[PDB]
Amino acid sequence: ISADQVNQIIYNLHHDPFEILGCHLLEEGKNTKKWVVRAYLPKAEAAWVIRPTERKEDPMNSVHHPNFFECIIETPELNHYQLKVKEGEHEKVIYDPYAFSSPYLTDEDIYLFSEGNHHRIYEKLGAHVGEINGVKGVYFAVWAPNARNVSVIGDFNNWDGREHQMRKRNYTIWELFVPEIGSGTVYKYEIKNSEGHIYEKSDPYGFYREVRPNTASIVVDIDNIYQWHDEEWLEKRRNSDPLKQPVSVYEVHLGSWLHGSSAEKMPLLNGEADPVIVSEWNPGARFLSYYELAEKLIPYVKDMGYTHIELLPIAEHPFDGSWGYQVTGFYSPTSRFGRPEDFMYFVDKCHENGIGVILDWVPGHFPKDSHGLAYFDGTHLYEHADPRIGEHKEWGTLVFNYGRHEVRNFLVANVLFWFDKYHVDGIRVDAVASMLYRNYLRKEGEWIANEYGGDEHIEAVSFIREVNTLLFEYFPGILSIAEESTEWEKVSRPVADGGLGFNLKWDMGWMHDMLDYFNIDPYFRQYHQNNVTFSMLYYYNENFMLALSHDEIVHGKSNMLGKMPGDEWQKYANVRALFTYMYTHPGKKTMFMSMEFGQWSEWNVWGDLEWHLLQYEPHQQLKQFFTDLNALYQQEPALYTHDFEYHGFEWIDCNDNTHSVVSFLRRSDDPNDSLVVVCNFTPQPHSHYRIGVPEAGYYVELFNSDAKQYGGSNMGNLGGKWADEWSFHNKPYSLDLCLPPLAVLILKLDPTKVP
Ligand SMILES: [Mg+2]
Ligand SMILES: [Mg+2]
Ligand SMILES: [Mg+2]
Ligand SMILES: [Mg+2]
Repeated sequence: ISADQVNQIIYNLHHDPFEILGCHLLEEGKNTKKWVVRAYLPKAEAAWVIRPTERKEDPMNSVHHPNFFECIIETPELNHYQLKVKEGEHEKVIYDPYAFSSPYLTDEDIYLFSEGNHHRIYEKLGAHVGEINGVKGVYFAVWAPNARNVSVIGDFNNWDGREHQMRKRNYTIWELFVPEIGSGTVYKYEIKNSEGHIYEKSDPYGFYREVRPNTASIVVDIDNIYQWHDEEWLEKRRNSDPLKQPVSVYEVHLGSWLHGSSAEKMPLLNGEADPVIVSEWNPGARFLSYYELAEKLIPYVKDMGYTHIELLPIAEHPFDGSWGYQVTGFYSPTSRFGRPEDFMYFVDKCHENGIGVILDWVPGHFPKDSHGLAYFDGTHLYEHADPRIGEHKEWGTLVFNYGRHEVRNFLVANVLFWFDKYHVDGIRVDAVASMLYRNYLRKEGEWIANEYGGDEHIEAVSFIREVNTLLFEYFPGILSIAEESTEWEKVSRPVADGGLGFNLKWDMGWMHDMLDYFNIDPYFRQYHQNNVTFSMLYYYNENFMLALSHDEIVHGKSNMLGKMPGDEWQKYANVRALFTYMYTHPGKKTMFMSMEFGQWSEWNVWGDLEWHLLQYEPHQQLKQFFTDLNALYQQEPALYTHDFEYHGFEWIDCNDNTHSVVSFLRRSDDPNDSLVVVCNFTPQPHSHYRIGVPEAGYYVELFNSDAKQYGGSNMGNLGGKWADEWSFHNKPYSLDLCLPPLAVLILKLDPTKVP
């Protein structure tokens, strides 16, 4: 580029910066092409072009001005890239602001979507504010290749589409530009199918939607509604390995954590809306907005000390009672809680408070509701036509055709969308087995094998691997979490190693072992010591997340206290011993709302949590217990640096079944950070109980779940214990401990104590 052209850009004299900024083809070779990417990045000292899908990164050079950058790259196609921009000591990674010069679908857009590889398809499908022929308006576009006709109906035309009939391009996608309408426009698509039947559909790629049970889509100027402040969070994320950090997740269903009064408006970020009543049977109650949740949930979580909030599915869904797991509006956060910019604010405020956001994401199926994806264009478009692979009959839902390019594209681009537009830090997928198996919940003779005679759903495995490959290339540093309940191998291993590419898997066998164990009267736990220890046998085959989820405190399973045997004191004590054990056992941590304060009743998705319980001491003490346990977890490296390495854990003794005692070490990089953990899973106290330790010195009683401030009896070692030179459990030194009833101790060597 010339200095004249550079200065035109710098001084805002250029007639159209898209002529020179962005990606431009320079020349075509035999087997490749030469491209330049240009950027004007005021205040940046350095930049790079990342091609994350090729695992390449190229520096940009300043050309004529220190803040004008060019990068020449040779490659056959340059469809997928990011700019890394350094401004002083800080780096950000963004999409190129000059990537798309028009709002309409190009030929290239259509080709990439036809192949399934358009990672930013949602910039062109759906509804977008833009300019065509010199006039501002909205561009609509929708994939409906077998439709006979499609029209845009909406507020702007009184729901009559005759003068807003769309144009079909390339026998596949319908489009329309509508001048002078903008964000807030309410619309649907009116489709006629090959039989001549006329019906109405929400926008598959819609960004916002009326409040259930109304289904119209709503136009959102998604890049001009919210100003983020989370660059430093995002930078630290990208540059960090979350597997080596503390990850303590507070699992939340947004609709049932806390309700407000329906006698007042729902406040929004600078605005308000009418209240959303929770149900016709509880009409005095309304949902809190994303804005109110940012003001209330976030400081709650921060004070409790969790590192992450995991949300049950927030994608648009028509029925409260599905919990979010039957989604019909994949590209929009539910309007129960307000607007897209209110959820953006929630995520930005989490990041400001150093809390990450993990979304449950639901790619496995979709319900049959007529407004949604089903039989979309008058054929089986999103779902597979064969019900043996296309329907989950026991659930009444439909299964995406994962092998179909444009369907795979809808879902792969949708995962990316949430990280792009909403800055989230991770996803979790429930019931991954529902995708992986062609015989899932199907009787003999009602499914068919794959092309090699097996039960593996090949197309779904390929889709899952593609999602995880892409997500980690575009957004290193995220969490991708699976629940898979059939012992499918290598769930949380890289794709290149034959994995599914997740980085964490819920340890469902651990959850079953623990909750079954603690439900046993303590005298009988001696017959089930194996429940305590078994999950370490297979532990190193995956990277495990220890999750006690919403699914475990519904349907007659009781909340945590109600699972435990004994009198009220003992029920509490069992809860503290389980969770102390959970937080010291190798693996990351997840627990669900209400567990932290000892709610007695099961989770009820139709009301809010029983917050009045926190007026009472035993609930306050249990909440303090979790506040202190989360603090300890973040403070002690040996509870999180080596979760997934043999070094991080070793049993000391786990043979004393008769007294349901077990003990173990956790380690980190510094040997002085090693912790001794001792568990007593009966109410029998022990005045003298010997445990082997690896070094001489004073072992501070760093944590004791029987402390009085947690509701315990206050038994323990009065600060700590000097080790004896008395060999025990195959170690040279040993502690003669007092073991409190139904309690866990954590001890730590203080190599500076005065003898
Ligand atoms: Mg009509
Ligand atoms: Mg399940
Ligand atoms: Mg058993
Ligand atoms: Mg209530």
